[PDB]
Amino acid sequence: MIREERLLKVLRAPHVSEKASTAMEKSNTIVLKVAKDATKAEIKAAVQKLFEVEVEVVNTLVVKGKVKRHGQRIGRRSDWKKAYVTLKEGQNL
Amino acid sequence: AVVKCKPTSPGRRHVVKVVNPELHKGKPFAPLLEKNSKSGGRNNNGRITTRHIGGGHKQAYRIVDFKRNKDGIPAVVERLEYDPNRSANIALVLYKDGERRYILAPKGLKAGDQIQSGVDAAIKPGNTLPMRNIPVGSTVHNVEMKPGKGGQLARSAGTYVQIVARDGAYVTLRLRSGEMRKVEADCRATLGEVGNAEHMLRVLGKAGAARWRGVRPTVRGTAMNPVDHPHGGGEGRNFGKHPVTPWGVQTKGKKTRSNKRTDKFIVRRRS
Amino acid sequence: MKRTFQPSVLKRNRSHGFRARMATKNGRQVLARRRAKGRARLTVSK
RNA sequence: CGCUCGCCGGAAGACCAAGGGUUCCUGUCCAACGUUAAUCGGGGCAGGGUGAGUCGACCCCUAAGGCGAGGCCGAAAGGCGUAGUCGAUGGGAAACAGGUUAAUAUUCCUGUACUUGGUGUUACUGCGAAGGGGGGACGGAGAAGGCUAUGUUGGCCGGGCGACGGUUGUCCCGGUUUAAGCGUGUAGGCUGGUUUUCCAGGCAAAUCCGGAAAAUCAAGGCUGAGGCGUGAUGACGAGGCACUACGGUGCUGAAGCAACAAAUGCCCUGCUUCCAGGAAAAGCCUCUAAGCAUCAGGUAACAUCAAAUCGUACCCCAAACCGACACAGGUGGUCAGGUAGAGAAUACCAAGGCGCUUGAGAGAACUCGGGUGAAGGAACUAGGCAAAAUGGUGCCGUAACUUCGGGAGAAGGCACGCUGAUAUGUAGGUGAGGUCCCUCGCGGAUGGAGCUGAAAUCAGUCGAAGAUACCAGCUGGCUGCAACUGUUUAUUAAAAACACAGCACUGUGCAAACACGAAAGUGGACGUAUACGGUGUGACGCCUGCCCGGUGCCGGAAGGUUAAUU
RNA sequence: GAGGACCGAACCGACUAAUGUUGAAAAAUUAGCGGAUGACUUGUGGCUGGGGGUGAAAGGCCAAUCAAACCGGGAGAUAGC
Ligand SMILES: [Cu+]
Ligand SMILES: [K+]
Ligand SMILES: [K+]
Ligand SMILES: [K+]
Ligand SMILES: [K+]
Ligand SMILES: [K+]
Ligand SMILES: [K+]
Ligand SMILES: [K+]
Ligand SMILES: [K+]
Ligand SMILES: [K+]
Ligand SMILES: [K+]
Ligand SMILES: [K+]
Ligand SMILES: [K+]
Ligand SMILES: [K+]
Ligand SMILES: [K+]
Ligand SMILES: [K+]
Ligand SMILES: [K+]
Ligand SMILES: [K+]
Ligand SMILES: [K+]
Ligand SMILES: [K+]
Ligand SMILES: [K+]
Ligand SMILES: [K+]
Ligand SMILES: [K+]
Ligand SMILES: [K+]
Ligand SMILES: [K+]
Ligand SMILES: [K+]
Ligand SMILES: [K+]
Ligand SMILES: [K+]
Ligand SMILES: [K+]
Ligand SMILES: [K+]
Ligand SMILES: [K+]
Ligand SMILES: [K+]
Ligand SMILES: [K+]
Ligand SMILES: [K+]
Ligand SMILES: [K+]
Ligand SMILES: [K+]
Ligand SMILES: [K+]
Ligand SMILES: [K+]
Ligand SMILES: [K+]
Ligand SMILES: [K+]
Ligand SMILES: [Mg+2]
Ligand SMILES: [Mg+2]
Ligand SMILES: [Mg+2]
Ligand SMILES: [Mg+2]
Ligand SMILES: [Mg+2]
Ligand SMILES: [Mg+2]
Ligand SMILES: [Mg+2]
Ligand SMILES: [Mg+2]
Ligand SMILES: [Mg+2]
Ligand SMILES: [Mg+2]
Ligand SMILES: [Mg+2]
Ligand SMILES: [Mg+2]
Ligand SMILES: [Mg+2]
Ligand SMILES: [Mg+2]
Ligand SMILES: [Mg+2]
Ligand SMILES: [Mg+2]
Ligand SMILES: [Mg+2]
Ligand SMILES: [Mg+2]
Ligand SMILES: [Mg+2]
Ligand SMILES: [Mg+2]
Ligand SMILES: [Mg+2]
Ligand SMILES: [Mg+2]
Ligand SMILES: [Mg+2]
Ligand SMILES: [Mg+2]
Ligand SMILES: [Mg+2]
Ligand SMILES: [Mg+2]
Ligand SMILES: [Mg+2]
Ligand SMILES: [Mg+2]
Ligand SMILES: [Mg+2]
Ligand SMILES: [Mg+2]
Ligand SMILES: [Mg+2]
Ligand SMILES: [Mg+2]
Ligand SMILES: [Mg+2]
Ligand SMILES: [Mg+2]
Ligand SMILES: [Mg+2]
Ligand SMILES: [Mg+2]
Ligand SMILES: [Mg+2]
Ligand SMILES: [Mg+2]
Ligand SMILES: [Mg+2]
Ligand SMILES: [Mg+2]
Ligand SMILES: [Mg+2]
Ligand SMILES: [Mg+2]
Ligand SMILES: [Mg+2]
Ligand SMILES: [Mg+2]
Ligand SMILES: [Mg+2]
Ligand SMILES: [Mg+2]
Ligand SMILES: [Mg+2]
Ligand SMILES: [Mg+2]
Ligand SMILES: [Mg+2]
Ligand SMILES: [Mg+2]
Ligand SMILES: [Mg+2]
Ligand SMILES: [Mg+2]
Ligand SMILES: [Mg+2]
Ligand SMILES: [Mg+2]
Ligand SMILES: [Mg+2]
Ligand SMILES: [Mg+2]
Ligand SMILES: [Mg+2]
Ligand SMILES: [Mg+2]
Ligand SMILES: [Mg+2]
Ligand SMILES: [Mg+2]
Ligand SMILES: [Mg+2]
Ligand SMILES: [Mg+2]
Ligand SMILES: [Mg+2]
Ligand SMILES: [Mg+2]
Ligand SMILES: [Mg+2]
Ligand SMILES: [Mg+2]
Ligand SMILES: [Mg+2]
Ligand SMILES: [Mg+2]
Ligand SMILES: [Mg+2]
Ligand SMILES: [Mg+2]
Ligand SMILES: [Mg+2]
Ligand SMILES: [Mg+2]
Ligand SMILES: [Mg+2]
Ligand SMILES: [Mg+2]
Ligand SMILES: [Mg+2]
Ligand SMILES: [Mg+2]
Ligand SMILES: [Mg+2]
Repeated sequence: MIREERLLKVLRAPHVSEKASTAMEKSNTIVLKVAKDATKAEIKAAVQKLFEVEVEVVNTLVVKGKVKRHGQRIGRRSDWKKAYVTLKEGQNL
Repeated sequence: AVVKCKPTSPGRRHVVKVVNPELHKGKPFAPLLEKNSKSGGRNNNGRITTRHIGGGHKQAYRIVDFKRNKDGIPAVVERLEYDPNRSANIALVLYKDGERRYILAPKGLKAGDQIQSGVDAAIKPGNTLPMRNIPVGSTVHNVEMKPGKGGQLARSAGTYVQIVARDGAYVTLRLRSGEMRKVEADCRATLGEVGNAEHMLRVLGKAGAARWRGVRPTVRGTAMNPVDHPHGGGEGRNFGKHPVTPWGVQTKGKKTRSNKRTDKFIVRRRS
Repeated sequence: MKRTFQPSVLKRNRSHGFRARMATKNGRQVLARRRAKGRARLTVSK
């Protein structure tokens, strides 16, 4: 049992993009920004508990942050974790 | 047999092989094999400490029984074999109880021969006894220097030792070097001579044949510069000095034995 | 023509990395020196 | 964007490791960067993009080597190393085909699979390791056979009837693809099998391995490419049809066979042969010990659950890596089509990729890179430097000398294209139907349809020339030096120098001499005088003379002299 | 079907010439050249450290540095020039 307090911290935001929208309307898969240290099992439990939908499978990847310039200053955005969450057929989010 | 190669190429003109159509053609006996990787003549400081060693063929180590202390149980020679680790051939022997061992192959030993060790073994080639029980005047090999330590003298192909005398607890031996040496009579020895006497008749024939054996080139000191070797230097071929090692010690007759601990056992030096 | 710098990350880290520096007293004195100088990058360790 | 032209194509194509790190895709901008302009960019800015039980890492296991509790050694710092613990470049489970994005895909989707482990039932049951045994597990070269990848031709299906003479045909163009998995067990490779009794071996035990003695049977087992079947009534598929936001989308879809040739890939970790004699440890199989006893544990079937985490974009013979540059340099692995060809050479092409980020004119000297040259032909020059020349295959033929192998491709010379016949395509290779047999199958024998196919001879014929291009030895005579193949002054010296097999002297009895080291130790060597070190000489042939006064080395020890000490 | 065998690509070299010499390049390009089953060549990783290593020996090589590497220190060495 993953504690609800942990489940409430692992989902960070929906991910909005053309690929995400196509995933939702073609494969019943929603795309999320998730905490960097979240596992697939944690993501699955959090989606099921908080969004109240049944999940088929979770795929994950780590996005490396870009180096950016700002007023001659060089910086680097943080890496983050993206989750493609496939829902069971018939579920709607 | 000693076979001269035909001169179909300059590198084969001078080659002389020792071909023995009795050695096993298959693989060695695996339970008595160990790996043995190469050193390049370098010690654990990683420094070259013996020059002219490197490369050559990969070799597995055969565990050879130099102690010959399995007394009272006969063994039969199963086959003779090539051993890359030494000049002599070895023989795989099967004991009555089902144990197999490797021994140095004496001259004349062939598959089917029987061997034995111990105080009551027969006086026959390949049998091992304490020298107390071997007749004076006999020819023996694989001679111990301390009882139970294992054979250490006359192990190379074709070598043997003569038991010349027996006085009290000691026997006197004529070694291959010509030295007369006292050894405890409780030390063991194997009857006969080490086989493969034709080993010294081979001719390598080309440089590569030495490279196959792990021997790297010798560079003459007189071919170097003075910073490298006492012999180096000279506008042209010059020498003008007493021959020395690379470290400066005379190398044409100066003696280097210094062992007062073992002096008491040398009846007569080789010269 | 082959030049002198032929990069390998494993060799870089084994030769000059943080744990190699920590393995000897002389390497810990390199680190002490670079800290006293105030280097932003103490070692090659990426 | 289009049409044309040219260039690479064993790469200048495609794909990785390494290294780099957003360079990837889309929009937008042209200051600076880009050796020019730039509307373009690997440039600026913004947004997007990397989806795994099966690929890799992590992980289990070890090599060289590293570290190393105690330990041994050393003024200190430290050195070495035992038990151990790390360390890949090596050993260890499992996924394929098709479709899809602007950008990922063996990761997403469709279809069809597979592996390991945890639980829980059912049935049967001796399980148990830090120990024993097996296995893993290993070289070089060479030779075939059986195959596949792949190609070519025919058949089949669809389309065509030609910008200029001809083209309904023995004509032209295109396609003719299909995986892992599962089943079967073939060419081939290896091994006799089974059952009893006994035993100084495998640190104890062992039913396992090893050994000994009988009985009986003779075929039993292990391994194995390919093919065949299924996977697949599926997928893909030339083209056609309809819209386009003219970039491309949506629908449908024929044939989908055979013969021949054929690898450097597979059978093959095989086989034959040679000497220089060819890792380790775990996974895996098996044996028992202590111990546990209708318990645990094991075996099998079924069900269910789990297989986390990190990498995955993009460049990769390069404008993204190493070279200060968008630098004629360097960079390990994999793939390997057509015609000619021995070929991965070479020429022209395919797929695919490119015209090298200043151009426009002109048509002086001179420089660079090339082409041709009257007569002469080394007169040039230090020197034939450079250039010119030779150049293939088959056959004829080939001297001195020689260590009998060589020299030798010595030298020199002849033939060579195309067409027809021999022979509507030969010798040879391959091989279907049919027939016979069978211990009936992926079988044997016969049989030869079909396919493929040199080489030769005779006759004819075109050109100045038939190894026509690219490609592709110049040859001979005397002589110095080094025997030879090798090595060397990275960047002015490749040699006659170094090495070398062979030879000799000499040291070295093993705790070897010797070498690294205040030392412990380590190398020498798990070697032992037919061995190991040092030194000189340098294949081989015939040989290697005289001198021990000097210097050194070896032996001697009666005498002289002589240190600390007393 | 032997061989430090033979011809010859890849691969490893570097004998000659021209060019280049503020280079396309701080050692190359082009035409020729040698080895090409071996004393061969190559990837990954390891080991040897400065009077020290390694050296088929050229005082060669040890990061475009070698008759004693590089960096820091004694250090403002000393300099009848
Ligand atoms: Cu004295
Ligand atoms: K031997
Ligand atoms: K020499
Ligand atoms: K000299
Ligand atoms: K000299
Ligand atoms: K000289
Ligand atoms: K290093
Ligand atoms: K430029
Ligand atoms: K312009
Ligand atoms: K842009
Ligand atoms: K080790
Ligand atoms: K170790
Ligand atoms: K299961
Ligand atoms: K073999
Ligand atoms: K066809
Ligand atoms: K026409
Ligand atoms: K039998
Ligand atoms: K199949
Ligand atoms: K076991
Ligand atoms: K990818
Ligand atoms: K070409
Ligand atoms: K002009
Ligand atoms: K002009
Ligand atoms: K003719
Ligand atoms: K036929
Ligand atoms: K025929
Ligand atoms: K030729
Ligand atoms: K000579
Ligand atoms: K040369
Ligand atoms: K030399
Ligand atoms: K000697
Ligand atoms: K001779
Ligand atoms: K000779
Ligand atoms: K003399
Ligand atoms: K003398
Ligand atoms: K005296
Ligand atoms: K190697
Ligand atoms: K040196
Ligand atoms: K440096
Ligand atoms: K120095
Ligand atoms: Mg992932
Ligand atoms: Mg941050
Ligand atoms: Mg050490
Ligand atoms: Mg030597
Ligand atoms: Mg040896
Ligand atoms: Mg020698
Ligand atoms: Mg010299
Ligand atoms: Mg000197
Ligand atoms: Mg002279
Ligand atoms: Mg003189
Ligand atoms: Mg001296
Ligand atoms: Mg590398
Ligand atoms: Mg264009
Ligand atoms: Mg950028
Ligand atoms: Mg781009
Ligand atoms: Mg500009
Ligand atoms: Mg402008
Ligand atoms: Mg950009
Ligand atoms: Mg999935
Ligand atoms: Mg895998
Ligand atoms: Mg240690
Ligand atoms: Mg300690
Ligand atoms: Mg480990
Ligand atoms: Mg590995
Ligand atoms: Mg892509
Ligand atoms: Mg074992
Ligand atoms: Mg192996
Ligand atoms: Mg082999
Ligand atoms: Mg085929
Ligand atoms: Mg096929
Ligand atoms: Mg017409
Ligand atoms: Mg056709
Ligand atoms: Mg099929
Ligand atoms: Mg080959
Ligand atoms: Mg990719
Ligand atoms: Mg450019
Ligand atoms: Mg370049
Ligand atoms: Mg290369
Ligand atoms: Mg071709
Ligand atoms: Mg070519
Ligand atoms: Mg094309
Ligand atoms: Mg002109
Ligand atoms: Mg000119
Ligand atoms: Mg000309
Ligand atoms: Mg002329
Ligand atoms: Mg003319
Ligand atoms: Mg003329
Ligand atoms: Mg003439
Ligand atoms: Mg003249
Ligand atoms: Mg003149
Ligand atoms: Mg010339
Ligand atoms: Mg020419
Ligand atoms: Mg001649
Ligand atoms: Mg065929
Ligand atoms: Mg040419
Ligand atoms: Mg002369
Ligand atoms: Mg020579
Ligand atoms: Mg070299
Ligand atoms: Mg030079
Ligand atoms: Mg040169
Ligand atoms: Mg020792
Ligand atoms: Mg010692
Ligand atoms: Mg030792
Ligand atoms: Mg000489
Ligand atoms: Mg005298
Ligand atoms: Mg004396
Ligand atoms: Mg050769
Ligand atoms: Mg060189
Ligand atoms: Mg060249
Ligand atoms: Mg040659
Ligand atoms: Mg060649
Ligand atoms: Mg110093
Ligand atoms: Mg000199
Ligand atoms: Mg240098
Ligand atoms: Mg000095
Ligand atoms: Mg001072
Ligand atoms: Mg000063």
